[PDB]
Amino acid sequence: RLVIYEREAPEGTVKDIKEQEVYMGEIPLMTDNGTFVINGTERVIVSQLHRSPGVFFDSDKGKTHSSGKVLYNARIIPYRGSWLDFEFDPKDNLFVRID
Amino acid sequence: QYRYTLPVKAGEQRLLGELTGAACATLVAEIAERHAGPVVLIAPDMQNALRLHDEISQFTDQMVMNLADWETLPYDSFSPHQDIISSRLSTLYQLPTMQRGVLIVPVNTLMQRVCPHSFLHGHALVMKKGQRLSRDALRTQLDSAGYRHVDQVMEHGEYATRGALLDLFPMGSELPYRLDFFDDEIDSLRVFDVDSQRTLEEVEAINLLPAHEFPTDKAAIELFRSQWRDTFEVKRDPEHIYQQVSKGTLPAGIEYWQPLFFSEPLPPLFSYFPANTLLVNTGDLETSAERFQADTLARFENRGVDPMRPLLPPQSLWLRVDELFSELKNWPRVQLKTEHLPTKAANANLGFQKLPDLAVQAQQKAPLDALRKFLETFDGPVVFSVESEGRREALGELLARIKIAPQRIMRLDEASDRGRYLMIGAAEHGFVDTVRNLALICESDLLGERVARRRQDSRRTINPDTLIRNLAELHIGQPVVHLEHGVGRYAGMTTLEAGGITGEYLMLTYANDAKLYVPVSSLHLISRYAGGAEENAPLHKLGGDAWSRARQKAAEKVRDVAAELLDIYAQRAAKEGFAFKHDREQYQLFCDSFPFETTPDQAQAINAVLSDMCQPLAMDRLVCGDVGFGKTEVAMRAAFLAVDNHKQVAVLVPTTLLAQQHYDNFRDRFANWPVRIEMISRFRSAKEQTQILAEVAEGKIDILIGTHKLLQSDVKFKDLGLLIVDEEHRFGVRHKERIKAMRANVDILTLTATPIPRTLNMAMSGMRDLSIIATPPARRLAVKTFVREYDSMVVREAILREILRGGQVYYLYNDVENIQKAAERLAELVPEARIAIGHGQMRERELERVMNDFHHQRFNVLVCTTIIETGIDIPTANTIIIERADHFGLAQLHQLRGRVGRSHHQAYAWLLTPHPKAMTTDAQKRLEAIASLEDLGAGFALATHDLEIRGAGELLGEEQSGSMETIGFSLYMELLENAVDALKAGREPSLEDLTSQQTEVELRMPSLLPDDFIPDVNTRLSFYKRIASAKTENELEEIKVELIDRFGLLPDPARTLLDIARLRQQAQKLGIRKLEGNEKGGVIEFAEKNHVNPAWLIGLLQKQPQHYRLDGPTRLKFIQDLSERKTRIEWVRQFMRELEENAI
DNA sequence: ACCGCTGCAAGGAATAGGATACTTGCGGGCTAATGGCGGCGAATACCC
Ligand SMILES: Nc1ncnc2c1ncn2[C@@H]1O[C@H](COP(=O)(O)OP(=O)(O)O)[C@@H](O)[C@H]1O
Repeated sequence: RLVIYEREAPEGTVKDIKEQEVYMGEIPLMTDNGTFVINGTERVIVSQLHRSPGVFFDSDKGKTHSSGKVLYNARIIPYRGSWLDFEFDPKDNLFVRID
Repeated sequence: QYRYTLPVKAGEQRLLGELTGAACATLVAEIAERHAGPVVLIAPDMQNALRLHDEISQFTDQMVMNLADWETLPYDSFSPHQDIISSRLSTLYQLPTMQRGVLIVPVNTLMQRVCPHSFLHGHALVMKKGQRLSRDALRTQLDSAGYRHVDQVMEHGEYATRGALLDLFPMGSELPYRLDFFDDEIDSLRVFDVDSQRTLEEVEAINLLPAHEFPTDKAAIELFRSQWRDTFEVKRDPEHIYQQVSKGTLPAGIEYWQPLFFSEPLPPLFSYFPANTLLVNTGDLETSAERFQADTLARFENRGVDPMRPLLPPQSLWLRVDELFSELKNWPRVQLKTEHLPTKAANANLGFQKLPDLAVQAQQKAPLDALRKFLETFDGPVVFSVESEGRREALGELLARIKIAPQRIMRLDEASDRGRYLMIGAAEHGFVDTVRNLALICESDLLGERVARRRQDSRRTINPDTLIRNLAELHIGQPVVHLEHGVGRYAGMTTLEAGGITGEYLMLTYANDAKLYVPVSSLHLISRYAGGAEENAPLHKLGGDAWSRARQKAAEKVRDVAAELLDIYAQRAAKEGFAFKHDREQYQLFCDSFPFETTPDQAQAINAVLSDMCQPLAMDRLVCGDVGFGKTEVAMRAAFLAVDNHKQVAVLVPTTLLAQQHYDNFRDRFANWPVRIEMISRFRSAKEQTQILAEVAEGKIDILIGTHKLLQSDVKFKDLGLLIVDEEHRFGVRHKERIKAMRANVDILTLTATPIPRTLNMAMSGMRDLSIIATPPARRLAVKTFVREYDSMVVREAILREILRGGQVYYLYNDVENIQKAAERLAELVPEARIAIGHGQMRERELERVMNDFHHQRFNVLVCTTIIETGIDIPTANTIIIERADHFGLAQLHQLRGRVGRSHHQAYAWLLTPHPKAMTTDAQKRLEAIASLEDLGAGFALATHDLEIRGAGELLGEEQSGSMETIGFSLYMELLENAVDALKAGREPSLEDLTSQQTEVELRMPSLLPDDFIPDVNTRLSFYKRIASAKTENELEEIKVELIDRFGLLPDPARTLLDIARLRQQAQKLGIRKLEGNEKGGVIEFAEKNHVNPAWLIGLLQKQPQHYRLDGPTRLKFIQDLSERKTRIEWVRQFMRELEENAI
């Protein structure tokens, strides 16, 4: 449904509005069992398990800089967008990196 | 007596008013002519300044200058182009003492501060012979500069002063100069030796201008570094400005780090004003200074970031506004403004009433009614103020229509009580000075309406009873007309949301059940049906978008090219070209007419032209080079050599405009020799065409210029000896060789800017000559060029950088359907630009209006298609913005880069790109090529980039660009020479005249011999020879059966060919000379001595007027639905069979 | 009274508009990576 604002009137008014059944895309249909028939072959999408978006605190357990020093770090992981990381210098700093 | 006294006081203001357009210029001309002292006009903006810069010289005679402003933006990243700086300081050198003269500076400059005068009066020297100055004065000025008295000067920092003669050895040059002061005046400028003390050169004015406005040496560098370490902080970076200048080299915007290069406070240029100077004002300062300062600050904290190149606060690089208005109380000041102040002292309003409505139009029967009714009732003198000389004649016959006589005067004071005069100048607007009843009328005071026309809106006048008078009791299912779209079936009222506004609407169903919901408010667009067919009403489809109608399926190859190209090439290589004759002194007297000196490469290009012209061979020379490098005078010297041998030079260009400049160039250069030079285009009338082209056969016109009109199969040169063709990369192949088809051994010279790949490759493969040119005579600019992504603020700052320079912008979009929308899209992006629209599809009068108003600076930015590619003047345009450089041919990319420039001003060129991975790979190769080469002389290698990315086209066909898997060049040469000796084997008539003697038998039907039937082009060629030379049906059939014998069956193109030849036999047998046919019918044109039965032809006409009409005496238009070409052939066959049965 | 001059009818003439067919270019549609370790140069910044 398309809205057209008439130019003569102030900001937000209706000249006219149209509507029609546009067609877009041919989405596959799952069968009654689980199968998506793609090209005469019979594919199945498997459920993916991935690391949940959110915020996690982690530490490489002293494998870096050899002092016995554990380096805590924080991740903010979006479902869609840019990542965000904080971490620790062995000299007891906080360091932010992006992407 | 004058009209008004002047401000002569420390800080008095003089208010002057009642001022309309262009009156202020002659007012300040009066000011300069009445004040013994300087006049500095402060301008509100560059544009008006530059406009006033040619205004004031129109009205008076004093020397008038701008101050060259830095061209850049505040805190920009660009050098101010040292040459401009060299102009800037130079004026600034003489600014402390300049007695008479007018200087126009803008508030952009006047708010800027300048050098502290220590550097200028120390580290620079301009000195002219007419400077009355003494000996010890210049001696102590050299002492104050710090120089040493050595009486045998050899070292920088030395000068001599013995008796009257003074010598100087500067910081700038390696040479000392002898001065020889006499009578408190300078009387020699003698460039004498470092040791031998004798003069090299006698000079009048010595120009030792510093290479910069700022000190540049070492002590300046550590002073600057001291200042930077005091102010900013230095970071370890090999691009940071501190380290960059510490290496001695310079970045672009370095001058905007001004004050660190002195360690003094900087003067506001008021220090450079003379003793009693008179400042005159225009518009106001009290507005423009504010928003300039606001822009200045806003830009400063816009770039008050970025430790890479930090900036000084603007308080050092500029005055503040209050600081200005304080220093503007230090000078006697004049304020001119465009209204009526009432009454006070130091104030006057002078009668400068704006002109009445004087305008022309073709709509009225007598166009000059306002002028013809104004002039007899204007009691005073009348002045006409034409800009151009030739445009003067555009007024000359124009007022001759109202029978009114212009006299050419020079001075505005030359007015009598009542007399009509023309003034050559640079005004833009007129007025009446009612003090003396004087009237000045500009040319632009005639054409006030730049207006379009409206259309449509038919049913809004249909207020009939079918409108239903907004009954609002309409039933569902009523077929209802809605005047923009058509008829639908009304299906009720419905509420819908619309973006925070709920509403009630009338749902209406069109075809393909597309709903349309008009508001209940605007119910008056909605009308009841009128046809009375409520249950038989149609339905419109909404939108009417029938683009789908661009699908597929067009055929080609209606006419072969390859055989004919091979034919003309063989004919050229068979005969011998003309050995021209050269006269030393006669050519030298023509060289004398050239008021310039040839660059050496240009000379040897000219020499290679003549030393190929005078040979038994045929000339075929590419004279490729960049635009503006002096190509035309090469053709001048070529044509003169050609024309004195009486050889009828023919000139070809691919547009009317280039022909128009060429007519001026040819006529003005050939101003002393008995040669008649003319042009032809569509702009010439037919009655002029019918004598020019006829006279070409007679031939007293020796030089003829034109568009494709020459190649219209009617132009008959009596002795063609020279073809010159300009702006090559057009013209296909057929138009290129269609002229050479007339004369096999004609000499061809082809000028170009960037040659097309085909003619580049054929030239580089030894078939045609090549002569490249470089090294332009004037030091032109390589207008910096960029290829960046599309960015709303990047284009904005580009537009701003151009407009606060003062010139104009070519902004090209190249899509006419949306250029109207793109206009406001740019316009609220830059609200202070002035935008007009121009493209090739307007009504062919508003376009010229737009371009002439552009030519008179009435607006700044022009949105356009590639109409500007035709190469117009107006060098004030200095910035190209190609919005979508994705889809544009690289040769005309170079051509559009040639459009800006044409000036000592540094032009700019931004090539907007889309996102790099979105575009075509070929577009990326094009843009990398154009980003690689930004110089002069780079046009040709850019054409080598045009080739080898597209493939140079087929050597024996059309399609100049393309890979195409062509004929190999070695095989090409073999086929060529085989055609050559087979041609000269027994003097075989050229195929082209077999075209001419053949009756016109065109039928819009594919008639040729296809390549699969005969691969060998010589064999197909000689078969063409044998069929068109065959004069009996017996021999036609023998050739046909021989073809069948040689290659199997006979395909349809061959069959159609052979029966058209059969038709040609009886066409030439009867006298049926011109036969055109098509789908719709066609024209049979007979001879004057024809074999037509006249009474029987009238019988045809009176039995079928629908299929026989004599439109002319022998022109028979027959109208037949010739859907099948076989039926077309048999129709014409049986028709001439009827005519030979009635032949007499 | 009768050419002399003017105002209008016409007729042709010229010119805009809107068709057609020809060239250059070139694209658009369309068929035909943020779950890893190690070496090494770069790039340091770092103390001398
Ligand atoms: N040898 C020369 N010395 C000085 N000026 C020249 C010389 N040759 C050309 N010019 C200048 O350059 C311009 C020549 O351009 P022209 O050959 O007419 O066409 P294009 O602009 O395509 O080169 C002229 O305006 C002329 O003033």
